[PDB]
Amino acid sequence: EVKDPIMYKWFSPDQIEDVDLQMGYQKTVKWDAFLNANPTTIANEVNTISTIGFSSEVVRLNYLKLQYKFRHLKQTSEKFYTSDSYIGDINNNLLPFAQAYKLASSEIIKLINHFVLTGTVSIQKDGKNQKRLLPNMYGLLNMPEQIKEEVASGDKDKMDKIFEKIEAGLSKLELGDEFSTPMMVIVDPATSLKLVKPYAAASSCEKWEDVLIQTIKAINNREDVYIETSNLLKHKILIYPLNSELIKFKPSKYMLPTPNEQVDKDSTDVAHSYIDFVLGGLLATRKTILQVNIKQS
Amino acid sequence: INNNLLPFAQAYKLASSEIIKLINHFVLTGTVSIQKDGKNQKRLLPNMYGLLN
Amino acid sequence: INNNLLPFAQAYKLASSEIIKLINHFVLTGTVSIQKDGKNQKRLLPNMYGLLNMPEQIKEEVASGDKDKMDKIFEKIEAGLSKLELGDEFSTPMMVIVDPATSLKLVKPYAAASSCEKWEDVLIQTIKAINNREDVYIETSNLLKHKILIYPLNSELIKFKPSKYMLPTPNEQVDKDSTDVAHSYIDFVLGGLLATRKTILQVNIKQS
Amino acid sequence: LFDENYYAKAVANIIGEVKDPIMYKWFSPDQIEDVDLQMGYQKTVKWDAFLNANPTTIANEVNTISTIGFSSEVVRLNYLKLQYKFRHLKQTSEKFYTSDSYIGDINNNLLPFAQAYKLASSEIIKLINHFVLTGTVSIQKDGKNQKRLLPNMYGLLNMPEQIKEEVASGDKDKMDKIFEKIEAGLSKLELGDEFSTPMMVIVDPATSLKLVKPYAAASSCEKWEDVLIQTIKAINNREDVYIETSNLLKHKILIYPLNSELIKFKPSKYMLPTPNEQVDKDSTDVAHSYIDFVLGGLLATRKTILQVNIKQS
Amino acid sequence: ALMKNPQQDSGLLSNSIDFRDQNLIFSNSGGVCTSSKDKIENYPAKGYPYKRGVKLSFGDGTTELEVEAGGGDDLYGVCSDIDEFSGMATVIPITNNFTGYLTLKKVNPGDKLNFNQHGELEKVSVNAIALSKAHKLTEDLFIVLASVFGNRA
Amino acid sequence: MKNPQHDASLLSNSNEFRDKNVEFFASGGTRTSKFDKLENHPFLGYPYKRGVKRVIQHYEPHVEAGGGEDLYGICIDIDEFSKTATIVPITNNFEGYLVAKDSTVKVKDKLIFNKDGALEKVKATINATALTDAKQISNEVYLVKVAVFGNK
Amino acid sequence: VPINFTEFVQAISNTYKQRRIQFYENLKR
Amino acid sequence: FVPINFTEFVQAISNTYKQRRIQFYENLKR
Amino acid sequence: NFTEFVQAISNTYKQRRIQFYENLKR
Repeated sequence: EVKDPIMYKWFSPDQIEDVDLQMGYQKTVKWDAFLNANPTTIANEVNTISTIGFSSEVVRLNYLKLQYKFRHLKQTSEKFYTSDSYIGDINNNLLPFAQAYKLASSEIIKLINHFVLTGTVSIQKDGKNQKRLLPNMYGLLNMPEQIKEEVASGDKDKMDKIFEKIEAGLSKLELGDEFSTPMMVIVDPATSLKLVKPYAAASSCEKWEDVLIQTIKAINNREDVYIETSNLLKHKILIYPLNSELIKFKPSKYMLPTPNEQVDKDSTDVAHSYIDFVLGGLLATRKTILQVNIKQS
Repeated sequence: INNNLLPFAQAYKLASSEIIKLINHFVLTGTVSIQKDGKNQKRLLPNMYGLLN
Repeated sequence: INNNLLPFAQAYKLASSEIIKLINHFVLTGTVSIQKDGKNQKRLLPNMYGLLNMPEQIKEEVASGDKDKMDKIFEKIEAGLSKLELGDEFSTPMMVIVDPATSLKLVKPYAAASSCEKWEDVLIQTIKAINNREDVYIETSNLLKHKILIYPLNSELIKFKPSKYMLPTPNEQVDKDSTDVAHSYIDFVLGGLLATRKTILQVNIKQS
Repeated sequence: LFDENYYAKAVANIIGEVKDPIMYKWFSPDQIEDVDLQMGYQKTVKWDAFLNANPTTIANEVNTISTIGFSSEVVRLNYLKLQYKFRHLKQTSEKFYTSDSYIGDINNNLLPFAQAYKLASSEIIKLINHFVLTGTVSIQKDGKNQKRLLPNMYGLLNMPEQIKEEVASGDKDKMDKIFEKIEAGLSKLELGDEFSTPMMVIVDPATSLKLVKPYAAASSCEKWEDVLIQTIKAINNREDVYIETSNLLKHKILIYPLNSELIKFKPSKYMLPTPNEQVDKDSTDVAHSYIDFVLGGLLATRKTILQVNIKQS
Repeated sequence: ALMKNPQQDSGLLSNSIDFRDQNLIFSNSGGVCTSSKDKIENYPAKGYPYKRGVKLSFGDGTTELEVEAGGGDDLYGVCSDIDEFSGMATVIPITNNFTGYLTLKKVNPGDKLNFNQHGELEKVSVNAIALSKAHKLTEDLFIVLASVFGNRA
Repeated sequence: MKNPQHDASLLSNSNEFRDKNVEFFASGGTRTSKFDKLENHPFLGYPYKRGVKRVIQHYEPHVEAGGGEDLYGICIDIDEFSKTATIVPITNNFEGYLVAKDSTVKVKDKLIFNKDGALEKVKATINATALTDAKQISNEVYLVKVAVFGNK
Repeated sequence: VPINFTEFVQAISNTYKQRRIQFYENLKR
Repeated sequence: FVPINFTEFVQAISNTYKQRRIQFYENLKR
Repeated sequence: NFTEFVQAISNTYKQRRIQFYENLKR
């Protein structure tokens, strides 16, 4: 009865591969080559030749384990609290185990989705007072070594200025040889409303959305460009490929909420239960995500 | 990993790929250089030109 | 390894061994303490004694100046053996427990040194004089320190009545939480040493 | 391969004439185990428990109980790869040096590959034996200019956290004083549960001469050697006691058990000398070959080795 | 901090698309141009003399000689590589020329460079000639391509 | 740090059972009750076996070594990978080995947590009593058995 | 039918994985 | 026994050392 | 149950010490 995560819509089927780990890390090694100097000319006799060097890098992904506790009614004490229609003490907000677990799971899943998208964990609408997480734990919005574009505050309502920064970021994007792949776009609803105005005396032929699709289609070898709207974002746009070779998601198989065996029981009718979930497992190559921030000063 | 060494097969493949990149750069731009600025070019023989130069 | 956590099986086995070592120390000395200085001892109930601290026994002390003179040590042993009062129960095996330092001194030849006769052989002959030519065993224990312990092996004079639950036994209570860490309890019982007065010889070689 | 590589053929036909190392006499068949490594390290984990405080009396109701703590210790053993080079004659050039009595340039000290390889291997094995016995690698007689080795590479003499006794200079000739220190050290040994095992003693030749004097007037039919064997038999539970003399040692007495559970030798399977494939060749008749070997792998427990130094001054 | 291979791990995969200016890293061991007839020697390392001029240092006599970062009249060679597990520094003798990136004291091509007391190159005995301007890798780490030709007043 | 025993050259002899618990790796308390309240918090520094104080800046508050009038709790365990510290609140009482300022700490002495999280001889703010004398496990580290019960 | 808590956890993870695969099968981009 | 290459030759050497050590202890009597 | 388990342990310990003395030789 618990709804599916919406983060499944931000990734391709091949981009997600589950791992078996609760808390710990996983390491990957990537090899690379470089040229030291200009090539040597083979004329007459020579033994001093130019060199080609190699370098190695280690990428480590951190996985963290988290828990929540919630109170509910003891199983044997349900019958003394059931009513005509509702089940549970309305005056004191106490629910059976099944109902309490279901609501709690949905809330945790919403938090899990927020972290994957925004890379942070917080319960404040202001977004402050965040939970200090481990390094090597990044989301699609806080990922380092990616293209960041900032729109000036005075041009927040100028769609042309916004599209200008998008083009600048798209130019700086480097897909290498993996360009032939679909693309994914995530916008806030306010941005989505701006995207349906006619393209700019203003034209009456195409829409800003159509121009954006064509512009992205230039760099993805005319591949599909899916657009998604998320209320989580605020004046921010995300563009990144849907290729596993560039961005891959390796979550723990215990990432989604799971009940814990320990149950706190007392002489009264109130019991407590615990839910476990795992955070982490996002890996992305350098300079493959476009992050546009519209300053709302 | 500590000493940045590889087996011959992997080393050769990576080396070949980098050289092919250099060949592509020359054919298009007509110059041979490793700096992103484009200076310190290798002095080449005359009658050696690319499309851009 | 980082947090020093073990499975229950391996943790239990190590814990049991440490308790058994604690039990063995108490039986020999009659005290419970974890410091090598023998301080901060757990205050025990009266009528709880070990072999080394049984009251109203024969106690001999070797002067510090003669800590390395085997003849002086044998002189004190002989005086102690004379004062022993086995009485009716004399045709019984005897037991000797020595520290490793003393044990090494025993194996030297008896003293112009003699031949074919070690100090150990002389000591066995001396004890065999009073035990009616019976077996005299010698054991070495690292728990002792400059102490020689002689007592008979007859149940009529010295008896050990340990509880059937003296050796470590698991408890049925296991503390469980939401984490992966659990706590367990091990139980053991101390006491049950009975001995007649003036049947134990304890020789202390004073060190400086 | 033997058809193409003469040097490989030469080594195989001469490898049988190389004598065994003398270090094997210092261990037991179960005390040596081969590992597959040339350079690097190996790790082992050991767990130990301890008592935090005094036990807790179970009377009436109580929640605060005394605790038992645990700890882990990781021991790492390092392995180092070394190599030597020697000059020999080219294979085809032998016939121009095969004198009537011998093969090789007596004037320039050049030998065929086979004889050069055998003598070089013999010298290296001597170096390996010296290291295991003493823990250091050197060629000077004074023992200086030692090749700096990696940590966690130790021998039976330099192993840390053991019982160390030092006979004073004035008592170097007094065997009773020497035996006094040995007995003091033997007491301080901590074999613990593992005591029913044979024991091994290694002494320098000067010490071995002193061990046959009559025990001290003088005790007939009793000698310092017999006293020592009996004293060691006290703590080993009347097991066999072996005595060995090594010219490598000098005024040192070494006593340690032959138990695999206290002292174990894990040398590399390539520790002994092995030829290299690279052969230096030129236009002349002089060629070069390389022999490489591996050092390290001695693991032992704390306070299980007696080490006595007779100070000379 | 100063080691050839950074101890801190990398958060993301590198982008292996460009092929320019990818050799100016401190991990680049050896020389830009290397001949098969070069003499190279390993020695015990005192401190971390990697990519610095080295000099011979003697202890009391119990242990063999080692090499430590240094220059001046005591300069013996150039450390082009180091193995941290064995603490062995590969040293090229001063009698052999070398061309590679070396530590520069915190400069244009053609400038004359000599080694300081800390084994770092500085502008002017002349020992090497700078082949490029200083490249900054850290607030205090400056490397420079240089070619060393022995000793000459 | 916390567990430096991983760097070792030879196997330890597990025969003696005495004077074997006074070590820096011994985590927790000598006597622990099942009903002791434990809180884990992010930490900045090395507050292991020290008095800790709350630090508020944006990020959630973190604990660091401290004392005086800012004392919040006592760290008894630490996880390096997660950078979290297990803390016994000042309301709950504790008995165990803690860091002392120097070696001049004896039995029966009244102790005060200093601004550096170390225990020093003495008004006083909390009730800390030295149950033993300081042990010089390392050159600068001084572990002392202390029973902490509330505040004065 | 699970036996103990451990098997119950494994069954939950399998349910999520099969749930995720089904969602992509029914997804129409 | 015919070694195919140098690597196999090295392996044969190591086995020969191990077998010789085993034979040495078997014949040793102490 | 646990009660029978504890008795078996005590019986087992007794049998072990009985067996120890049987095989003990001085």
